[PDB]
Amino acid sequence: ARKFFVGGNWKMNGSVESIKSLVETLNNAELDPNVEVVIAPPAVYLPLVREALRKDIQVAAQNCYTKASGAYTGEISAEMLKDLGIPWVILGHSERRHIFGESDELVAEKTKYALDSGLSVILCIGETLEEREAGKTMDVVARQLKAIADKITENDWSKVVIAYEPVWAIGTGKVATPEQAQEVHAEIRKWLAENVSAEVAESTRIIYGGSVNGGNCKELAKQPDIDGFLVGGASLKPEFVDIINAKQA
Amino acid sequence: RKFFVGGNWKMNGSVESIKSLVETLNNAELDPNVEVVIAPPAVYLPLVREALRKDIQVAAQNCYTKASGAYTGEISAEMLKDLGIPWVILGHSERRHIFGESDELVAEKTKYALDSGLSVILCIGETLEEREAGKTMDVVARQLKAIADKITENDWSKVVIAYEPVWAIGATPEQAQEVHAEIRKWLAENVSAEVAESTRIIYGGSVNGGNCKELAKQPDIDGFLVGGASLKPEFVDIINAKQ
Ligand SMILES: [F-]
Repeated sequence: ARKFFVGGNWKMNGSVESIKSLVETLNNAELDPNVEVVIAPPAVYLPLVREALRKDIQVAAQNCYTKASGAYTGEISAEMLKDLGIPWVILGHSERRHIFGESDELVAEKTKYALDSGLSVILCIGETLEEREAGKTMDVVARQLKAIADKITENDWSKVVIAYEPVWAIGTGKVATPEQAQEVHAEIRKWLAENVSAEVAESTRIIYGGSVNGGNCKELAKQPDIDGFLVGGASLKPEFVDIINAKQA
Repeated sequence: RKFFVGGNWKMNGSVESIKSLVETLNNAELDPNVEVVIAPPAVYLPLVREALRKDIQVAAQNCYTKASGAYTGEISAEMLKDLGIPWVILGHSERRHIFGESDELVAEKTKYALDSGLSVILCIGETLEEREAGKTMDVVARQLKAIADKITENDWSKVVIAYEPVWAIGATPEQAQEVHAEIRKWLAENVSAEVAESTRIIYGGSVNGGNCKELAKQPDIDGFLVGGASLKPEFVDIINAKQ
């Protein structure tokens, strides 16, 4: 059975004081023991969070670059994350693909290097509104996944979690139903079965990275191919605890 | 103008290597007349700020445009303020040319960092292709004009301009002095004579122990933005160039 996986992406949010309050709430919370939980603070707070946070929750960077070291002002490497005991990195987030123009190949290079440097990867994919209305949801996610598949080995996939972002329902005012999210997750899993292997399709957690809150997380978690969440704003809030507990009665 | 030496570590550092670099700096004898700033990777900013001698200030290598928001992978100037990091490098050639930061984006970051109380090492400079097309003066003018349109005359007192001869990346002192003079003339004709007289213009080409004193001697070179040598004990020799 695929272990349920709940990631919290703080994005560009946090102070020493607000992070201390957020971490205290998580440290005091009663958490579903079969859920794998990962928190992604801004890079400058990664040591602070890793030192204060309960050890059953792991820490993620929100991005890294493609080499171990070099002349790349403003970039961090997977070796640095490993050095600091940061076992996870988010790569290919739609904000980085769109705002910062990260190419499919760049996301694939970053993924391969992070895997080879010992990290696990939350790999983000998803189609825009124009792509969805033009009928290209599956062409887009197949293309975004093929770029990684072409660079990483079959065994490399064991340390990958795929986050589906319905970019078409982020900032557009549209709302994705659990039914619509389930349909894409099932299409992602079949892409894995037919283009990577039976094992990778059965083992890879595909988590939903659309709008997730206390009000909708239980209905979303019940969908057969939704293995958890990549949560945005709600990961800054106490209801993140409820989202972690989405599979509990 | 007070001599200014910046050390840009770029994507380099580990806990153990930074511990040796910082202890070397803490043991060094530094020219008291020199303002020294060092810029580690973002994940090491707390570690460095805690361990480093307080007379060397710490800089981030980049930041974004707003206090907070939905910008996965980005750091805010408010976070730097929160962590006691008083400086930031903006517009480094690697950010402009590899990661595609536009002159307008660098300006937005500069105005936001200054409004947030930080000082800014503002990097400018032209590529080989630009210099071959005779665009040296045009490029530094457009890069500077983007910032000058957005910030006030007084905002310039917390800006240090770093000129990078990107064209030489892959480099004589006379060639450096020539551009520094043009940059200062641009400030005088587009900002004020006082900003021009007051603003440090530091040289951000390949700096090491051999060229420090010759470059420091040039009338319009006010210090250095040091790359690879900033990881080495020789960084101390560079800080003491006017001695
Ligand atoms: F530099």
